[PDB]
Amino acid sequence: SDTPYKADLSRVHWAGSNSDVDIHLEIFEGDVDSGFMYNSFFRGNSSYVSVQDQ
Amino acid sequence: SNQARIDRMNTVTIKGRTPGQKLDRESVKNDKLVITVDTVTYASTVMDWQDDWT
Repeated sequence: SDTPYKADLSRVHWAGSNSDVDIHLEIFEGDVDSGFMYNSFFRGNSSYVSVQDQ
Repeated sequence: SNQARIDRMNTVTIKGRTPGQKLDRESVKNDKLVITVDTVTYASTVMDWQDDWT
């Protein structure tokens, strides 16, 4: 099963002895997730009165 | 001749691997088919000359 080099591998971007701690770099395109959009439907379904400044 | 032949073959499988491990091998299989011709089919009729002339 194991290749004859399993214990003596040179693994880049694995830290510490035994080379098993992961310190790789993340890749980030720019995607962002947020809540969904909505628009009101009931604005013409009422009688309207304005009392601004009075 | 009096025979015909056709060949058959099997398929393969997939596996997974992790760093440091070796790769396994697999064996394919095959067979054959044969068909033969045996019997003749016929129909026959016979008539006599004296009946033919009358």
